[PDB]
Amino acid sequence: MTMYIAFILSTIFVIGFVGFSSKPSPIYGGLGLIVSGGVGCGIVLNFGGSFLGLMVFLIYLGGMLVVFGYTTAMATGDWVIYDTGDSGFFSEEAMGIAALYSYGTWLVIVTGWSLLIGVVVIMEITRGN
Amino acid sequence: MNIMLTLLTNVTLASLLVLIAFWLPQLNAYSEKRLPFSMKFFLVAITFLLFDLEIALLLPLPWASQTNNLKTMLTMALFLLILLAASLAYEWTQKGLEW
Amino acid sequence: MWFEILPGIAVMAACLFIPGMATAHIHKFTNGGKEKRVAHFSYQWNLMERDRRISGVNRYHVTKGLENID
Amino acid sequence: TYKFVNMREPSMDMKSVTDRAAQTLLWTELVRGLGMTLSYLFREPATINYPFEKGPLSP
Amino acid sequence: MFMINILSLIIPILLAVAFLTLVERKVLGYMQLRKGPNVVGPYGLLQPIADALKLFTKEPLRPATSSISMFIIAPILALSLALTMWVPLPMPYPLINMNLGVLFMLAMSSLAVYSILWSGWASNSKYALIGALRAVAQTISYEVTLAIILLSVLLMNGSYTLSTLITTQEHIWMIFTSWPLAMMWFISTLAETNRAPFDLTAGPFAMFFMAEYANIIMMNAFTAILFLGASHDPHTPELYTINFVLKTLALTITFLWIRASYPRFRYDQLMHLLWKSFLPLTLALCMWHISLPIMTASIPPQS
Amino acid sequence: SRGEYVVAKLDDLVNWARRSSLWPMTFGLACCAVEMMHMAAPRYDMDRFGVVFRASPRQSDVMIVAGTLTNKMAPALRKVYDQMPEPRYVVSMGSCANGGGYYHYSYSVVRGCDRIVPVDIYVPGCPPTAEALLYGILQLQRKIKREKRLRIWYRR
Amino acid sequence: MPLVYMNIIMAFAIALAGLLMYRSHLMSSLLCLEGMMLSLFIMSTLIILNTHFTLANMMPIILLVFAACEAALGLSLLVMVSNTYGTDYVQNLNLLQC
Amino acid sequence: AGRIASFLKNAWAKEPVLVASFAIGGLAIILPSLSPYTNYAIRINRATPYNYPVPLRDDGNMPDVPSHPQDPQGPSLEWLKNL
Amino acid sequence: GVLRLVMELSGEMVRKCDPHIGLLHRGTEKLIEYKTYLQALPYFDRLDY
Ligand SMILES: CCCCCCCCCCCCCCCCC[C@@H](O)O[C@H](CO[C@H](O)CCCCCCCCCCCCCCC)COP(=O)(O)OCC[N+](C)(C)C
Ligand SMILES: CCCCCCCCCCCCCCCCC[C@@H](O)O[C@H](CO[C@H](O)CCCCCCCCCCCCCCC)COP(=O)(O)OCC[N+](C)(C)C
Ligand SMILES: CCCCCCCC/C=C\CCCCCCCC(=O)O[C@H](COC(=O)CCCCCCC/C=C/CCCCCCCC)COP(=O)(O)OCCN
Ligand SMILES: CCCCCCCC/C=C\CCCCCCCC(=O)O[C@H](COC(=O)CCCCCCC/C=C/CCCCCCCC)COP(=O)(O)OCCN
Ligand code: SF4
Repeated sequence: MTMYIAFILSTIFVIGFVGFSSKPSPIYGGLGLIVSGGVGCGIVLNFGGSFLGLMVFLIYLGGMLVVFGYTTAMATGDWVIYDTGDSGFFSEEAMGIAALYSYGTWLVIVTGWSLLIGVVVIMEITRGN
Repeated sequence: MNIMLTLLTNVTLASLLVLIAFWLPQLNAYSEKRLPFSMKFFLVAITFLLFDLEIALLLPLPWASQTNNLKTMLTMALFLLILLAASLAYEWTQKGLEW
Repeated sequence: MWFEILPGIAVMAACLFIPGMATAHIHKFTNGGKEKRVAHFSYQWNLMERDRRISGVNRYHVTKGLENID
Repeated sequence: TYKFVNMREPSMDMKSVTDRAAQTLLWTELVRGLGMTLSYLFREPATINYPFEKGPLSP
Repeated sequence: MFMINILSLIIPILLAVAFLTLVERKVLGYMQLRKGPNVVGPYGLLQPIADALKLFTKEPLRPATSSISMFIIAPILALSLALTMWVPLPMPYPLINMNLGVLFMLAMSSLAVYSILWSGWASNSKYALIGALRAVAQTISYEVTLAIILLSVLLMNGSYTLSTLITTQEHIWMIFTSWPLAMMWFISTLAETNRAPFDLTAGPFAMFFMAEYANIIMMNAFTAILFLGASHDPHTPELYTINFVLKTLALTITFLWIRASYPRFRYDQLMHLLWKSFLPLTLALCMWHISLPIMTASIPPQS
Repeated sequence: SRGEYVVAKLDDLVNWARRSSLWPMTFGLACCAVEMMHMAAPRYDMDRFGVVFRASPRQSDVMIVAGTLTNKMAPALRKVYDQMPEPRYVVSMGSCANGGGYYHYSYSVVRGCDRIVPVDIYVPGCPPTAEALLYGILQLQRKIKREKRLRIWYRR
Repeated sequence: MPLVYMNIIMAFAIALAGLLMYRSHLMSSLLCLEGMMLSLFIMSTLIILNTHFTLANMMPIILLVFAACEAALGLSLLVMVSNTYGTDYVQNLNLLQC
Repeated sequence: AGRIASFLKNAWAKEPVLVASFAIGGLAIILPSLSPYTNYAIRINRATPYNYPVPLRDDGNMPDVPSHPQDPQGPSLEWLKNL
Repeated sequence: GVLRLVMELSGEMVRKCDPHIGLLHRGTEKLIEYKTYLQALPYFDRLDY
């Protein structure tokens, strides 16, 4: 038992949150948030959420924090609550995520409409005049 | 475990080699002698973020092909791609892709 | 001539050869002369665990045949 | 006398339009330039082995 | 013996990228009716060694006003990501076997822009900042279509597992199934690494340089695995290794050829290229590759 | 003893490394730049000696002054020279750069580039042939081979 | 409710407090909001994976997408404010008052 | 009809990429509803056993339920083999 | 050759472009007046080289 690896990752997560919550030099706050996001991705991956952790690490880190840094640059106890059996010959997380197209028709519709409306809203706001 | 060790080895080797590169020529003695904020780049970044979100929506497709409800998933995936194309077309026709 | 570029390409080829061959050799060496067992999907992981518990030496690749069924 | 260098009229028949579309979509001229460079690689270079070989001169 | 495997993966990549610089000057020189380096070493073979020695001995020009932190962090991240990209790949067997290997590579490539951003910001110059912003915008723009093309291609594979690509291409290459996607993927890998016609932009410089060439070779390996699948025999993986390495070498020589053959784009021209020619075709082909396995009843097995 | 042997061998290694890869930046002021480019032509192929074509001033090892240096231009040349990493050399190419040349008695011409920067090699001619400039580069390589930095540091 | 959930809730509370402080730099406000949504993502993902509730594996993706869209909207608003005043300082938004 | 033909011929020139994109997208939308193999794909997805088939308690009133896997009763996969 | 180019840019577009010359002004025309015609001939080789 690696001295509660989940606990250590959680403390690193909280320390990073205190680090960028002081709000020093927004580029440094963004660096702290990047470290915190990496630690959270590590927590999720070590828990067993491979695809969701990879979604964090790809989408969040590489798109949203990258755009944040781009805009800034323009300016000036565990192991016990776990399961017992196996999953079959597949991962339940992947099946539940893929059920979005067979079960979550309503969710897909509303999310796509929201994304299109967001594109339109960004255009209208950034017109200026 | 193995992935952690591999990442640690990569980081350690990179750090060691960069530091020796930065310190080997530091031992010998030598002389030792704005505003614009272009709006188009921000629009490019925001468009990238939105398209990345829609791609993230498109990512579970390889597993969605085994659902026994093939018609519904095909309709929903085509709907998502059609709205992606519609977003691209709207930003094209509103002079949002010009320089 | 153009074949004077070949020595550098050959050096590159050997350098790129090393990783795959080394990995395959290490996999055969550390897995009892066979391919490393792959475990996705959590069922063949259970197969590997049962093999390890059956071997008696705490190694999954030590295969127990029909001779061990008495 | 004088010549025209860029005074051509592209043909607007269906076959010519399809040929130009195929050129646009399949990058034929880019491949042709690649072939020119590839062919030009397989010919002897003009380099001399200075200082063991010297450039020609005159009295 | 895992550390031995890690080292035998890392060191040969650096040697390969060290000798890739010598092969680039030779191929270009011979395409220009001249020779490459053929004096330092029997056939320029010591040229890479000489360059490395000179670079590690030359004075580093620290700006004396820049932020040292990001200045030192950027090459570390660049080289670490460049070396990490190699681990997932199966040649035929991966050092680390990942279920979502392709997704992992996509995430690493997404991170790769932070080195550019931090180097541009810490340079303490407005013009360098403009160049860094321009490069970052180009990189994210092209990684969009990289991701879309990659998922469209994987729709015929059945999963994100990289080893399954060998099984998928057991009888026929993926190049014949979808060549237009391969064309756009190759051009996008050109644009990702800032290679001509998209090259619009001592120690740390050496580190950054090594990272770029390692990324080039890794892109070539990923492309060769994805689109030109070699046959793998379980009782003799050396054949697969040889075929894969030969295909990667051919693709890298193809980048050098393309560099020697063409002029370069303008920035607005490459943005227009992507956003108005690659993205619509990529979306149409993504729809087509979603529909095709259902139409032909050829859905891949794994789920 | 071994103390001088090790520093001598390391000095030879460093000199070989430094002279086997010379990265020049060229001030193409005037028609001597034409012969400079002809030395990069396929016939002479400066690249085959390890001398790259048009290196950046930030990672350049030797400055080649090829053309007339005017009074209006001298501050920029000095500024570029100052921004070079320490192991740097200067090659003066052509009569104009060597001593002012055919414009020596002019009100707007610097009478030799050595009024502004120190010079290691003087290449004579108007213009020197690309082969003459190659000879000058090889002479600079031999001069770099001749130097001894670790020996001096050891005997001091 | 074990200690990992408490740590993530503490991270959320710290991010909320940092948002509500406003030393300056509205960009830091957006950063605090994104830290809050990241904490929400992590803790909801842990809850969903622990209980083997298969069908909510969708929900973290939806949350991430919507929150990133909100982030883009906030970034656009910040850019407009900065173009109006030349800086993203909080105290420059004092034209409207109670 | 002439206007549409003229528009298509004018779009095929100076805009081939958009014409190809729209053609491919429209074909991808339309063809799946006309192909007869989509039902084959659905049936193949039906025949992939991910779960254990739990047996039923026999009460003498299930002639359609086989008692052994080799029994002729039950669904067949000869059609899949012939494919 | 060598050129100093001072320009005003609005975003990507070039608003104004003002070239600064004289970095290779050797005073050839004044030097020619102190030579004979044959002596002044070689300056024209160096004019447009
Ligand atoms: C009734 C009033 C209609 C007019 C008012 C409309 C109000 C706004 C429009 C949004 C409402 C649209 C209704 C869709 C509800 C989703 C559920 C329904 O469609 O059934 C689904 C069937 O899916 C349909 O194919 C969805 C087709 C509709 C989507 C295509 C176009 C959507 C456009 C709607 C507006 C969005 C923006 C505008 C775009 C132009 C379920 O599939 P099924 O397999 O049985 O069950 C799944 C559960 N399993 C897995 C256990 C079996
Ligand atoms: C694995 C650990 C690495 C640690 C760091 C070391 C880096 C790698 C070591 C390899 C370096 C390669 C050295 C080889 C240089 C010899 C080149 C030889 O061909 O040059 C000849 C010999 O020149 C010199 O005499 C050779 C000096 C090299 C030094 C000798 C051995 C040094 C090894 C000491 C290593 C200890 C390192 C300890 C600190 C890390 C003459 O050529 P040159 O005159 O140019 O060109 C004339 C052109 N012509 C012929 C056409 C007319
Ligand atoms: C019934 C079944 C039908 C199924 C559908 C299949 C139909 C497919 C038919 C068409 C597909 C072709 C698409 C392939 C990619 C097309 C992209 C394209 O055409 O864009 C070009 C641009 O493309 C380029 O020029 C990129 C070249 C950049 C230089 C790089 C050199 C590349 C050449 C070397 C060959 C590359 C080899 C690729 C294969 C790699 C193998 C892994 C348009 O630009 P413009 O000419 O300026 O016009 C638009 C403005 N009016
Ligand atoms: C019904 C299917 C829907 C889904 C498929 C589409 C998937 C992806 C395609 C959509 C991407 C977004 C499209 C954006 C549209 C932009 C329109 C536009 O503004 O373009 C015009 C130019 O192009 C136009 O004229 C507008 C569209 C022209 C018509 C395009 C084709 C229309 C239909 C052709 C195919 C019909 C069906 C195919 C049958 C073929 C037989 C098999 C302006 O271009 P500029 O950048 O300003 O350059 C001009 C300066 N030189
Ligand atoms: S040195 Fe001679 S050849 Fe060179 S620019 Fe001056 S006059 Fe011309």
